[PDB]
Formats: sequence, structure tokens, C-alpha cells
Amino acid sequence: DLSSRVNELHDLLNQYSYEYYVEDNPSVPDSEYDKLLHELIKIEEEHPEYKTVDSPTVRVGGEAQASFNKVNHDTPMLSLGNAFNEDDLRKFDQRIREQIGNVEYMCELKIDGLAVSLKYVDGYFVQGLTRGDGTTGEDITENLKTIHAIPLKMKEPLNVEVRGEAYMPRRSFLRLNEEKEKNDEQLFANPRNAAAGSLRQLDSKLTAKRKLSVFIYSVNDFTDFNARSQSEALDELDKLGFTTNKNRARVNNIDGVLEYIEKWTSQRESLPYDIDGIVIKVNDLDQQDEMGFTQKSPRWAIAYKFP
Repeated sequence: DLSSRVNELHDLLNQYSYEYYVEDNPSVPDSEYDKLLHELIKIEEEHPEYKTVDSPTVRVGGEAQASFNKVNHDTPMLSLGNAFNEDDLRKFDQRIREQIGNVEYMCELKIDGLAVSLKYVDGYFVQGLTRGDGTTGEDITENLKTIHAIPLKMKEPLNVEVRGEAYMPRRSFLRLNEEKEKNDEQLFANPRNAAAGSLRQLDSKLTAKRKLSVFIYSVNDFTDFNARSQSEALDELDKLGFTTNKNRARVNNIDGVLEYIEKWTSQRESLPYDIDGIVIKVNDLDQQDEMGFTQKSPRWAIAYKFP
């Protein structure tokens, strides 16, 4: 045998899933996607030799449970300093400009979700961890596999650990809380709590019924990337098959940063997801190196927090 129909079904399902979940521009209706997926599930039931580690059927969840084992990240995740106003951002920019000159900033939305590390070996998704304390997180790989915005296989066979924010889109949170109201159940307080509850299921089939997504914001190691900057690294992640947040911007200076924060204070309610802040980074990777660290935090990144 059935190799021709199985390979055709993988190609069509992977294309349509990407178009819908990553591009929000489906070329087919859900009835067509659902029909093709059921056909592939039926082939794999009756002919299990066609099951693959990266099959589209992985998204529906299965029998293996996430272990929730304590596992160290290959590289500890960053702990960022905070900013609460325009003055903190001017101070951040002053200490950079006093040390390394006038630099470019990358600005991005800080997604109100669950921070995750996603490890790829030979281009295949093999391990997904919660942030935990930044060094050690919980193994939730089986549940994370159900999120369509996470690629099961990258376009190049790299060994990398990407960092992202898993979240529930706001309209899916609101619709879920309506259901909970109707079964006399306790509502989730916010999308973040709903996404946390979804990823803590013992059964990945339960996680799969919840509508989750991700945005990838960084990688542990840039050795296999041609990116010379944070903004080029996110463009490269796009080419490699990840889901990144399109609202990132390169700005020349502190005025550009303040304008970006000003824009998104007014525009954040219109977004289909919750944001808790904005992350500003020195864009150039070598300049990030030149800036170095405090005892705990990068001197080249700051998280602006909304009031």
C-alpha cells in the first residue's frame, strides 16, 4: 503493498495540516482533511507495518503516556530581566550603547503560555520538556506531539533544541469555558491555565481534543544556522518548518522600541492569543556575545511587562 496510497496520504495530510495550522489558509475544508486522516488511521490499523514515527496519525494521540520525568535541557533556558516602563527600556538601551555602540534591536511579542524546549535529533522531534526551573523540566513529549504547529520532522536533519511558548488560542479557551459551564465544571482562569491543564493530561488523546498551538522564539545552539542575528534565526526557523510569530520587528534604536511597545499596548486586544509582554533583544548574535551576562541574566535582552 500500500506504499503509493500511504505516501500520497502523508503528503496530502502534511500539506493541508501546515496550510491550516501554520498558515491559517486551508486549501481544503475540514471534512476533506478528516476523511483522509480516517483513511490513514484505518490503513495503519489493518496494516501496522505502515505506522511511522512522524505519521500524521501521531497528532490524534495514542497509548503511550508522557512520563513527566525530570529531564535536564541540553542547554539551560534564559532567565530575563524585567522592564515596567519607558524609563527601564531607556536604561537598558543606555547600558548597551555605553558598552558596544548603537545596535539594532529585535522586538517580539511575549506569549502568555507555557515555555517549552523541543529537542530534534536528525531533524525528528524526539523530546519536549516544560521549562521547569530553567535547567530541569518535565517530559511531556507525547502530549506536545498532538500540537500541529510543532513539526514532527524538520526540512534539514539538524540536532537542535528549539525554545517556544505553547498556548491555547483565546477563542478556543472561551469556547472551552462555555462547555465547562454546561457540565457544572470549574472554569479555567485564563488561556495559560487551560493550556497547562491540557499538557498535564495522563492521556495524549485528551490533549489532542484541546486546541493548542506554539510559537518558536529561539534555539539553544546557532552552530548549524547561517543566521548572523536573532531576526535571521527566526526567518531560518520558518524555512526549516517551524511556526514563528509574524509580529516581530527589527528597529534601529530606542525610539523604535518604544514605538513598538506603544503600538502593541493598543493592538494586543485584537490578537487571537494572550500576550504578557514584549521581549527586546540586541539583534546581532556577536553583539549579544560582546554584552555578556549578569550573574543570572543576559545583559542583551529585557522583558517589558504590561501593567
